[PDB]
Amino acid sequence: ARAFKIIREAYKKYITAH
Amino acid sequence: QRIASHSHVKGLGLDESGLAKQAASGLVGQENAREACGVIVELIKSKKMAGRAVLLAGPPGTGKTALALAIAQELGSKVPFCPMVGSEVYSTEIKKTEVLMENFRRAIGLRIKETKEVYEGEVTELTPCTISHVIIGLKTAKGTKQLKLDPSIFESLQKERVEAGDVIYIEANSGAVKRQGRCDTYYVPLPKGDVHKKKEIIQDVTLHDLDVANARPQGGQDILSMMGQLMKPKKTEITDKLRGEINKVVNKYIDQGIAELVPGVLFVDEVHMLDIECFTYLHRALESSIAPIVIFASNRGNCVIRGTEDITSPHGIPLDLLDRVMIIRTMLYTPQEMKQIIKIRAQTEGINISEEALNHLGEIGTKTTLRYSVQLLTPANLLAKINGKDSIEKEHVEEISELFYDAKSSAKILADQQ
Amino acid sequence: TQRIASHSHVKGLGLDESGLAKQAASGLVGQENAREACGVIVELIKSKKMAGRAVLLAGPPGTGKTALALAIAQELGSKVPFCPMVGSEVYSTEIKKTEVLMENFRRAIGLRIKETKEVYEGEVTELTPCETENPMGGYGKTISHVIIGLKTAKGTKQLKLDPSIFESLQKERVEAGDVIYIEANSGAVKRQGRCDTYATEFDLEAEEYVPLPKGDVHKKKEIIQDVTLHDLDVANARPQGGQDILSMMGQLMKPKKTEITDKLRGEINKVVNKYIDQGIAELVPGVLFVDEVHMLDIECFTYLHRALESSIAPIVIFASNRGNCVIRGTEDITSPHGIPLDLLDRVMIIRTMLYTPQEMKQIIKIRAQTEGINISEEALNHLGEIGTKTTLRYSVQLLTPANLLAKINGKDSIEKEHVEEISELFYDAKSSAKILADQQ
Amino acid sequence: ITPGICFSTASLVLRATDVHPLQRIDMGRFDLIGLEGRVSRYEADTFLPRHRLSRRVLLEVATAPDPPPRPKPVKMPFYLDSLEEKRKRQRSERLERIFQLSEAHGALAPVYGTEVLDFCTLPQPVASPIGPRSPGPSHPTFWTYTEAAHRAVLFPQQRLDQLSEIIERFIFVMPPVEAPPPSLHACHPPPWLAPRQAAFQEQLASELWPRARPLHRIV
Amino acid sequence: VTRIERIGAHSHIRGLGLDDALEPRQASQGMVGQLAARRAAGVVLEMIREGKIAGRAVLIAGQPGTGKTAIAMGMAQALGPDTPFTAIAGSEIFSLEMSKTEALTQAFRRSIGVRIKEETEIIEGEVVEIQIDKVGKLTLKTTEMETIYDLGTKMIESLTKDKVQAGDVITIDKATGKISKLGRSFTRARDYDAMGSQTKFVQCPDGELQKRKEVVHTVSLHEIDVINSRTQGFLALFSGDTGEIKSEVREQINAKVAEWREEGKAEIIPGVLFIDEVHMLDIESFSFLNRALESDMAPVLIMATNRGITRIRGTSYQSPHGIPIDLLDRLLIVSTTPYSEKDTKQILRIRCEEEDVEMSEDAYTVLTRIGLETSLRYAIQLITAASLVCRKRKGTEVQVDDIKRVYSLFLDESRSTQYMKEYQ
Ligand SMILES: Nc1ncnc2c1ncn2[C@@H]1O[C@H](COP(=O)(O)OP(=O)(O)O)[C@@H](O)[C@H]1O
Ligand SMILES: Nc1ncnc2c1ncn2[C@@H]1O[C@H](COP(=O)(O)OP(=O)(O)O)[C@@H](O)[C@H]1O
Ligand SMILES: Nc1ncnc2c1ncn2[C@@H]1O[C@H](COP(=O)(O)OP(=O)(O)O)[C@@H](O)[C@H]1O
Repeated sequence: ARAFKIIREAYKKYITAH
Repeated sequence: QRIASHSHVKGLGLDESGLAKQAASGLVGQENAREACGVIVELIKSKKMAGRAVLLAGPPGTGKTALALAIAQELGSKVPFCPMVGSEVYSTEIKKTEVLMENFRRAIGLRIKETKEVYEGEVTELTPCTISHVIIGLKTAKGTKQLKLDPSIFESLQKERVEAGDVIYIEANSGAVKRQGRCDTYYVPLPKGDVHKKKEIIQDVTLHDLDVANARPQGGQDILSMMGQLMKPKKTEITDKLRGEINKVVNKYIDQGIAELVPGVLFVDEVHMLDIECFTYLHRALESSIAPIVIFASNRGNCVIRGTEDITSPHGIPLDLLDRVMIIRTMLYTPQEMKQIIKIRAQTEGINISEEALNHLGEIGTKTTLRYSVQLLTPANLLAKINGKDSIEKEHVEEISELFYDAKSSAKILADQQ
Repeated sequence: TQRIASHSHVKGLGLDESGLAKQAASGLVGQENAREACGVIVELIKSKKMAGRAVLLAGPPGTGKTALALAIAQELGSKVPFCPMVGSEVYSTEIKKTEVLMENFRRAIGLRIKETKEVYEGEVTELTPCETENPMGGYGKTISHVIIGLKTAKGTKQLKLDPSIFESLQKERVEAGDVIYIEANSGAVKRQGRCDTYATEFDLEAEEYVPLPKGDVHKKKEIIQDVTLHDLDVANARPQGGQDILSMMGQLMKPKKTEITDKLRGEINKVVNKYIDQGIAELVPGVLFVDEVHMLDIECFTYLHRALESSIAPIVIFASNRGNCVIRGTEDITSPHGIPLDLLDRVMIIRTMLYTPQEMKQIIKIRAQTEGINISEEALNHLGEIGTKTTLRYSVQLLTPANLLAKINGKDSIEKEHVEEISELFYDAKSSAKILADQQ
Repeated sequence: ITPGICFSTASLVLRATDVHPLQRIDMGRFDLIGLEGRVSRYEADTFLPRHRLSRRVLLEVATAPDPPPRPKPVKMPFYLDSLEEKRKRQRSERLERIFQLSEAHGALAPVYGTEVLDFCTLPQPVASPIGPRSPGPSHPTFWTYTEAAHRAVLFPQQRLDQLSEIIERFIFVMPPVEAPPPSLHACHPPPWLAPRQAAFQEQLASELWPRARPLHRIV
Repeated sequence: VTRIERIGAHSHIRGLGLDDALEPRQASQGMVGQLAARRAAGVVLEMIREGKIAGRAVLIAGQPGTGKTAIAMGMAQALGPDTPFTAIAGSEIFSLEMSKTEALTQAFRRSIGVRIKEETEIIEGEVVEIQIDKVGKLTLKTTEMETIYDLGTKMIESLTKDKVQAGDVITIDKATGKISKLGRSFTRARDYDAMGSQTKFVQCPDGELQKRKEVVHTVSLHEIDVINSRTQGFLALFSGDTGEIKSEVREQINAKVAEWREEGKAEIIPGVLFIDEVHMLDIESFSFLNRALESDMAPVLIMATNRGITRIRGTSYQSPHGIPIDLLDRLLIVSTTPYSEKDTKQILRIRCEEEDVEMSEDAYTVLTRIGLETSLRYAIQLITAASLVCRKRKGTEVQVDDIKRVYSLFLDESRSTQYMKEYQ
């Protein structure tokens, strides 16, 4: 589950950057 | 309306100090027996005891049924009172013991207040929104309201073939849809109240009704459809499984304050008609912590028990069950008391009686059973009416008593025996 | 393991090769004459030649009638059917008395049926047809065989079937990479599901991602199934199946269910004879044990005339308890053992004897040994002494409560004090009868 | 065929004696029998007690709305002061009733519950000569039931087939007179009463009439 | 507040009043007296709790009013709900849908418990989206995390025919038996005017999406009726199916229970069958009990009866306790002696404590003296009656003159029979 949280954090950073 | 044998009995007729009056709410005489009934009626109102049992004993016609009915009247409608004849236990669908247990459970009631609401009106529009919900417009004489409806309810609407202009009663908690008709203007009147009806139903139920509703399933649309079609007899509930689980849920709601238990009475007439295996089940059953108060009535003395074929016992009831029972004796009326009963019955039944007619009718009640003097009133009044009179003159009772015989006189006639 | 019951200690009739008993062979003590007698009837069963023969175990209560009646069952082993019923089971609401008797009669006749079946399975890797020369004019694409490659955990093998299997395979809608089942003689193809090596990793599907089969691609075994004739009868009376709306007598349970001779004999004995004379099945005629037979009705006793005189009957052991006694269902007809003289003319009677004190000490010892009790010789002797005064069964029954008193008192075995204590906590029938005779 | 099939006639109110909309009690708080095929031991004993949705949490989700998702990517005049008050009032009523009903509809647990019955229920032909359905030879009851024992139960299909030769010849009895169903029942009926019976007969004759097709030869 | 179970005849008996050494106390947890009988009852209770041996049978005998039923309730309260205690009267087997024998068998099997333990993998979460093209994908959510699953045809057919929808809190197991758990709290306001009777709104789960269900539950062996029909749990709510085949009862269910026990998925906990008023059985039922007690996994029988040397039902024969000698040979008999002036007064005191009645010591003396003459069971009823007659008199304690106010209203079997000189 914490891996899902980490993965979503990374994805949100990418979306905000683009 | 429709006078009946006991419809003059309006209560036990005690005063605030317990002691019985000579004449009261329909009842006259039976000082000691009415006193005893007054003592047990507060056992009933106490809601504290379980399975307590009373035997109203005495000759036929001595008010024992009348005293049981007087108890039922003394309590009102807020507590159950179940009349059974001991003869009724001989069911052909159900084992005697289970008829008896079902009746034990009819006598425990359960009051429950549901503040509940139903939406009703002429449907002005339906739009389902895979369906997330359905918006439905409902109209009454006090305006229109737009409802959002759970999408599962949207099945019921299509099953009832509701469409705009119909009048429906979609119930809020069940989601149940009933199509009351087509609206008047196109058939049933447009509902004249508010579209969102809300009311506190405080009506009460019983444990047995609950058991029966839990015995068999409903709906399903599968193989169950054919269970909706077979002959539907009654079958025994399971002692240590279902009816106990019912007890658990009822206790859960009592704890929550949603429901209140009202222990009632089971009144068994002609208890001498129970089988011995019924008597013994019964005295294994009214020792349970959940039983009602049971009132037994028997009108025969020392005689042989049913189903033993030789065992003799007082009141036709085994000594085992005659223990663990409180006996109230009822006794034969004096001529004065029978005169008073005849008068009370006459004024209940709508009859006027001349004093000398009443006195000789009571004397008949001394040569013959009281119930027969009470029988003669209406046909005697009918003769008087057909002779244009208002009162029963003695000329009518002392002649109607020739058309109709009583048990003893007709038995003397039968003694020609060919 | 399982709980200890009244007869858990009897393991056989206890007979040596000459058909005698030494004194206490295989959990039974005494009764040498009776044990020899039903030693003969054990071999009457094993020879499979006779039908409807009947033996009546007659004696006082507690004299081992039931015990050696089911010691016979131990001698026969689990192979043959031994069907116990008590004389009170015949009275029924759904079905007539004599029909219960017939059901039990051919519930005691077994039929063990042997059949090899042989199977192919695995992940199917190759599925290619084999074209051949045109059988007739020039259509082309004439399939003569079909090659199918199956993988298991043992190895991968390719197999040729004839084109009918190609059709069935396609109609079963199997794909390369799923796991099938082929039944060689019958010719069926059954799809038991896509192979788990193509795993459910994010597939939620309920269709079985079945694991790759273990063992050889081809496997055969002799299935050996034993059925009673009554199982065949019942399965024919109220059959299963998801069709034929009569089979949707499914809400209903099954009263009225008295089976019919047209079926019973006309349709079901022929198939058993066929399987037997074909080399597929063996009949295993067993035993019907009816204890408390005295409880049967006169109608039942008279039906047993016909039933015992049949060629298609088991051998029947009756056990009875009563003296010269009124037959049930009669108006005061008195006869021995509560059984009509007419039926007693048809049974060999085995008499069971009432035990000596020595034999009762032995039985008490064996019962203590079986229930797991340790008992001192003094307590054993006292149990014997109080058991000479009353019935053996009471003497035996005192063991476990006395052992509980011993355990509570910290002792590892029954000291005489505990049997004394229990013999005053509990009464036997005779003592209680005296109490009842004294007080009203 | 007698068109003199009788039809009973009654009053409207007779056919409407046992109906009442807002004087009857809700029995849905007591029906244990309705849970057994449909509710779980785990659901009532474990899930609901933890995830009970208090009045609070549903009043909370009645706050500002939730934002939309983004799944596409892959990388591996004025207003009446009383009107708004009334709207607030009935919104509060609405939410309190969601609480009341969502609590009342999950208040009692099954007597057994679906997994208990699943654990207890054995494969369907419990004690028959013929085996239950088998997934395949990988599991034990494939290797315990012989086909020769299966050939002897003669399901009703072959009963019809093998009797067909004598069904064709010896079935000839008819009742000398025939009438439509036991009666029709005319009145000024409740409007819902007729749709429901017609729907029930649709629901029956749609399912098991194909199953009556095998009996057609006899009928 | 008054609940379903209120003050009945044996309500004060909260257990069997014994030491750890099984020695009974003079007065203890509800029970008073009957030292011999209560010690014997304790011993058979101990062999119930050990559970090692099968078909043991005890007869509690003695006059009306000794405490046979009281002792049975003491045993039943001493034993926890874990062990099945089945109480019937001998009259309950006289059925119309069953014979005497089948009903007695069903009672026997009701007295054997089976503790199921079941252990299943589960997927649980709020459905965020469903897609279907046949094949599709399903998006499940728990408050911790979200995932896609790919759907096969059977799963799709049990999404659509279940009408699962976005927002449904769904639950799926291996070898799927998908059940809808709840409704999302976001797709809400549906009860702005109505909800479906089955609909619930409680919130989506937390933690991992895949979890393990442990479920433990005591069925009775009578779960045989769960396999006697097509849909069969119903018959546990209406007694329904009557004579289920012995060919499935005694081999299939027992064999599968043994298999469960050996795998460790179940365990039999043998309990008690208490037949009260057992003299009501017919020789058919008694002679059935003969063999039933010999069976491998019978419960322990307890029987109670108050009969002397009497006729056995179904016969013209007479025997002790009215039950056959061949069955008494199979029983251990516990006799109960009546109470003296010391124990009658004490159980009246206990009953006053239970019914919450306060009495003068004079009133206790009078009530005991009355009970020792007519009947014990009658003095217990006068307690409540005097409480009520004193409550209307504006009193607070039952008094000697009040016992007499009751003693003339409700007359015993003795005086009641003595007043039948009228012979109507
Ligand atoms: N105390 C009473 N006061 C007035 N009327 C009475 C009284 N007792 C009996 N009656 C009348 O006399 C009739 C006698 O019948 P009933 O009391 O039913 O007989 P039983 O006592 O055998 O039940 C009653 O039906 C009732 O109409
Ligand atoms: N020959 C024997 N050897 C060992 N134990 C015996 C023998 N006979 C009787 N018993 C024991 O005594 C009990 C009484 O015998 P049983 O056959 O049950 O009585 P009945 O003859 O009335 O059927 C049995 O349950 C068994 O435990
Ligand atoms: N040992 C006891 N301790 C407490 N109360 C008792 C005792 N024995 C009897 N009682 C009371 O007296 C009543 C009569 O005893 P009960 O066991 O019902 O009679 P029976 O022995 O005929 O079954 C009981 O219902 C109970 O209220």
